[PDB]
Amino acid sequence: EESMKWKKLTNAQRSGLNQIPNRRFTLWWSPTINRANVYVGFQVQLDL
Amino acid sequence: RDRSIREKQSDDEVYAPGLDIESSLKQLAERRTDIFGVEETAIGKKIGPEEKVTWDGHSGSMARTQQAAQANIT
Amino acid sequence: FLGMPAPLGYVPGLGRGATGFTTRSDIGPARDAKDDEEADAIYAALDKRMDERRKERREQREKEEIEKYRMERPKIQQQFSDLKRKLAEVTEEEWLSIPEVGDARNKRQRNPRYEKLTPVPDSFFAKHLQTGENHTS
Amino acid sequence: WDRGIPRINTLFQKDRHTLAYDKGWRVRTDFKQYQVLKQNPFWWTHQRH
Amino acid sequence: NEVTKERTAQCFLRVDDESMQRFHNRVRQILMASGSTTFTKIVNKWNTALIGLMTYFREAVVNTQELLDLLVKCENKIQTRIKIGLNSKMPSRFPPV
Amino acid sequence: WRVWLFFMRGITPLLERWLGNLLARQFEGQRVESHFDLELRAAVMHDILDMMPEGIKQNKARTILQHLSEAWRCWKANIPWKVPGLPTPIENMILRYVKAKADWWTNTAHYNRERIRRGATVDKTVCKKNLGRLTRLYLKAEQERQHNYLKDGPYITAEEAVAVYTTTVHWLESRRFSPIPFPPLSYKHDTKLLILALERLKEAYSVKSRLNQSQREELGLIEQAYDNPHEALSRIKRHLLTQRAFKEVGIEFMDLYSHLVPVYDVEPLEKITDAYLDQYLWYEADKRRLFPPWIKPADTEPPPLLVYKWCQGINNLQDVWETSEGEC
Amino acid sequence: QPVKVRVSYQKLLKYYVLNALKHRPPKAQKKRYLFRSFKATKFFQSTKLDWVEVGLQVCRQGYNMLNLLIHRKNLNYLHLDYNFNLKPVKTLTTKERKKSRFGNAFHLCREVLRLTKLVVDSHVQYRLGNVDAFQLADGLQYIFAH
Amino acid sequence: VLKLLENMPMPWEQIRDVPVLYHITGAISFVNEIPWVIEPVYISQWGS
Amino acid sequence: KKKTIVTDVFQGSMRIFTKKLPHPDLPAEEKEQLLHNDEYQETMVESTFMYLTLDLPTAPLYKDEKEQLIIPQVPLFNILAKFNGITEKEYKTYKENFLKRFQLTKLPPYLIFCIKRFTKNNFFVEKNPTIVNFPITNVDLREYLSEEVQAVHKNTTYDLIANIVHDGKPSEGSYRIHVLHHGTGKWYELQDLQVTDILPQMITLSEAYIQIWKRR
Amino acid sequence: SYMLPHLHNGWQVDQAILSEEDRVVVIRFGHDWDPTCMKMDEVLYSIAEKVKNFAVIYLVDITEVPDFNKMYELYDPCTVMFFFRNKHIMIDLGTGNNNKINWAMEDKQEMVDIIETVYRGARKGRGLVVSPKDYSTKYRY
RNA sequence: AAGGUAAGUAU
Repeated sequence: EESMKWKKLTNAQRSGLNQIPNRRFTLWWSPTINRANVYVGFQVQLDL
Repeated sequence: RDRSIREKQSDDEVYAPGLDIESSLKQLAERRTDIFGVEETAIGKKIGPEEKVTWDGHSGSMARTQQAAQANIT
Repeated sequence: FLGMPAPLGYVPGLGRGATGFTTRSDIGPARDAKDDEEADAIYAALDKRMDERRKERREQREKEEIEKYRMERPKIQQQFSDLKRKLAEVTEEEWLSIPEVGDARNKRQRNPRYEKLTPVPDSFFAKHLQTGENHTS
Repeated sequence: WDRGIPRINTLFQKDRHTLAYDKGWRVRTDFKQYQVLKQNPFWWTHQRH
Repeated sequence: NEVTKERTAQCFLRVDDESMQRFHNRVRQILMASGSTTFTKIVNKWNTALIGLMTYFREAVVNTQELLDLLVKCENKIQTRIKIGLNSKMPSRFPPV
Repeated sequence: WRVWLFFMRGITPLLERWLGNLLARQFEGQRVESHFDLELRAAVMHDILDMMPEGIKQNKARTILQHLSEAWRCWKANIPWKVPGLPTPIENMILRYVKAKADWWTNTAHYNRERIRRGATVDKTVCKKNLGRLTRLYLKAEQERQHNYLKDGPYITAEEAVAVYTTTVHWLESRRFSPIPFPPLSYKHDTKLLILALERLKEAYSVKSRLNQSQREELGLIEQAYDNPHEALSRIKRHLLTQRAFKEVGIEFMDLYSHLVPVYDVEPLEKITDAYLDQYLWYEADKRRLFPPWIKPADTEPPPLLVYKWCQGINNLQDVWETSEGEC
Repeated sequence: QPVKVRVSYQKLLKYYVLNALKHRPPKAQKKRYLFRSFKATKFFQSTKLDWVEVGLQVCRQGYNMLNLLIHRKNLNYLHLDYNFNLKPVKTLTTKERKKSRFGNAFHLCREVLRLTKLVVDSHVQYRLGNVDAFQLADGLQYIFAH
Repeated sequence: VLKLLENMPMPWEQIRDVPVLYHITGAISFVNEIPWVIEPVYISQWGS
Repeated sequence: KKKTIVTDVFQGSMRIFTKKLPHPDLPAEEKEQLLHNDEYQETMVESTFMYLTLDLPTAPLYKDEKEQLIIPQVPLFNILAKFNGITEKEYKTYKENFLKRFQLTKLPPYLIFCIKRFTKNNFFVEKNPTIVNFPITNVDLREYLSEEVQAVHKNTTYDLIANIVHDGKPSEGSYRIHVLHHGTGKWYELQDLQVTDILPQMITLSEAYIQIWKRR
Repeated sequence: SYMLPHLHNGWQVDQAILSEEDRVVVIRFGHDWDPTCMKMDEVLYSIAEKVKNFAVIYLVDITEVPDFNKMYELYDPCTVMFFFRNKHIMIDLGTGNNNKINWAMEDKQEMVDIIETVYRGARKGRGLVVSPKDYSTKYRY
């Protein structure tokens, strides 16, 4: 991810690459963010 | 120069021609009477039988829609 | 191709393998699996009759509102009516003499080369690291 | 250690000799807003000084 | 009074309206320019602005009762921005951890 | 019962129109600011193409719109616009279109700026477009002001300038102020000031960030000056002595959402000289007592401490809080 | 009297004052009458019926109309009961859950027809003999208060 | 919905016959009547 | 009364030829037949005025090729190209355009010129900053009178005696006045309390708004 | 709006979608007079030339061509739809409707990003592409 | 009421 900071990426390609850390943050706090108490509603299980 | 002219010949027309631009402008003016014309109707009205049968996108209705299209030929 | 009539007896959905989609059930006509066209007209005329209560008294007030609004803010086309009238004195040769618009800025501004981004030199990390080291006297 | 307005930290700063020749630094820091395109929340003070 | 060393006057401090408006606009431009931006960067900008304001005034905050509401509203806006980034549907009982 | 009937009389039209347009055979389904420009362009183009004898000259139609762009751009760029081959009626209508669009542009920019100042909830793209419009308007006003100053000469009468200069001369004579000399080639602090100046130029890059060409060029210049301090000092003194013409400096505007703060981008080569000059001037003006204590900030009191000292000075005045004899 | 009834008094006065203040004289009209143009066409007939019978007929007709609206796109995984509660017939998939969405207007119509069903069912219960006339009045009061 | 709810029988009535305008197909049925009442009589009845 | 102190001093008589311009979106044969229908023909209507309103040319809207940001100027006689049979003014209305060419009949002894500034555009009100180029000593309006009334009015020379000038934007602006001392012939400006002696030549280099002229 | 090519019947739309084999066909269903459609069409005209290499933009009048109203649910004032090799491409915009863009976008860069993402995903064979910007909120502050 | 549709081949 750090190697791609300078590889001539388009604006759309670079914008989506600046959201990679968030994908880790959500993973770090997944047991709490992904809860029934905090997100009321139906639940869908992953296909595998 | 050769490769600059080969690509130039193959280039398409991004925008409409003059006739299409003029016709589109007149069609737009025929509806926006708050800009053009004298009388002022609503934004989309042109002022101042047969209904075409169209497929609903369902595989179960392909045959009936096709036959209705065939049955509409005079 | 462009400017070509549609062949007779052609379904725009068919011949292309198109498939529709429904985001909800509240949008679009109900799915379908001469006593009808004479029954829709009855309800349409009924709706028009019910609208006839104030149709003349509200389509007249909106007319005066439109006239009042146009008194202060005229239509855009009328704001160029005199100039549009004066275009009749431009001859065909003069019309052909209209020049094509060019761009003043050169290649370096129109299509600049890619601006490479490079990391900050390591000396900046080093210098930030030097700060915070304090003399003992 | 961390008490005075010119924090006692600054007396032990490694670059305490070059900063003694830095004059008008608060005015310059305030006027930096006309050169950099980012507003400085600590426009009123300098960490080193 | 430096001569009598006695209580003579009393100074009441308050954050000026312009400073509050400047802080609010800074938080607004932090929030609105945060589309394709990491949560950490947004929180860092918010923390920097908040610490700058609070360490500049340090006494005028408590008397400016409007500033307290402004600060908590801005914090709620930042947290809502992060929550919307995590999921489009807002949570009901999001934790502060 | 009657309350729910009164609700019913009001809600009946909604349900009736929602149903009748739902189980019928045929189903039926930021524009304020992007309204007048588009309608004006469409109207002008329609009028021009209508009066155009396009039976032979259809291909000019797109060309016409291009003119309607460049003229507008030429108005937005505050540059002259005079197409030599353009017929006079066509040019007149294009000018009318540009005037109408410019009036709408100015009004929309001011209205959006007032909305943002009040606190209206707006988007980022709207903010950027509005900032661009205000930058163009402010620069046009600044061009007008500079032209007025050049044409109408200095606005300070000779008597006023003489009075100001005499007051300054008398003040300097009273304080016994020795003028700041040119930095000598053997200056005892010629290198410390250069290092201080280069540090300030590198403070903009203290936060780690991706460097573009201009930033890395400036850093290379700073590093070259640091590696050979004496060559840099010689170049600085040469610029101070002989350089009276300078390259253009770019201007942007920091949008604080309540006003616009101008931001100036100077060439790094001139930036080094200006930074060294600033450091030397402030060091000399602090060595001597050029600035009396009442000029702030004074590097010794942070603005909160300035307020504290000001309040203490108020309270410490002789009988300041007395109104027995009506003194105020 | 307690606090809540007093606040009820001020709020009722507030609504009365707002109605009496934001009141404009009715607009002139040509007096087109509905239920008069229905019977002009050959689509409606006139009779006289017990009000409970008409209520049952309207409840059934509204159920039929809502059922027709539910199976609009030939989707049969949403079931409307006779109490006008809309529920899936099974654990519907997420795509089918999206495909079976109705706007606030549909659910508002469903709930108003539910209120009419409640009223008509209370009257039917009274007519059968299950509940007393006083019980029917109290039930109607509870229906309109809750 | 509106026509029958306003023609609701009062607590002092067992059966309330109302005129009905019904669709020829059974699609819909309106209570083609307005509950006209004499106001002193109505108020006295509700007082009773 | 028909002849008060204001009518015989300031009021003059002017003739207007109001011709209705046909709508452009009409057939040429239909256009000419509408013109023949007497609906779109000139109608001479006499009138009386207390002052003559003078329209100014629109601002250049662009920098000049050589001298960038040149102040716009117009000679007075170009502004006074109005009120004659030769020239026409297409007055546009939200309903239809009209062709109204004017023709002076009786010149008042004291003629007031009101220069049209503070024009309300489609979005706000803006002042036309065009500098009026007029003489302050001698003019002649004999070319601005019809041949029938030229014999009646043997005098057509007017001298500027009073001038109003507006400084600043229409949102907030000051009104200065230059007055010609009839006894001495000198020009004095007075902005409220302030009174100064401006040279007569420097009078014409101002954004004039209202002027008063004397035929002597 | 009046500069972009126009398709006048359902067969022309069919051929336009079928003809392009290496470019994404961008079709705006709507009306020229609709203000939302004018904003969308002026943005498309602004980016029409820049996306020439990997996109072709057409305009279809739904009143004149109601041929796809039923299947594509073309009932919003404006609609932008992407096709690739005769295959409708869905975009995870975050608006709940992945099948189309049914609002006017102000910035011309966002539309370029959407077209670029659609082209990448479709050339990779995907039928759904996640947009670089989440449109569940207009980011108004 | 929603902003919670993996997409892809195969019949």
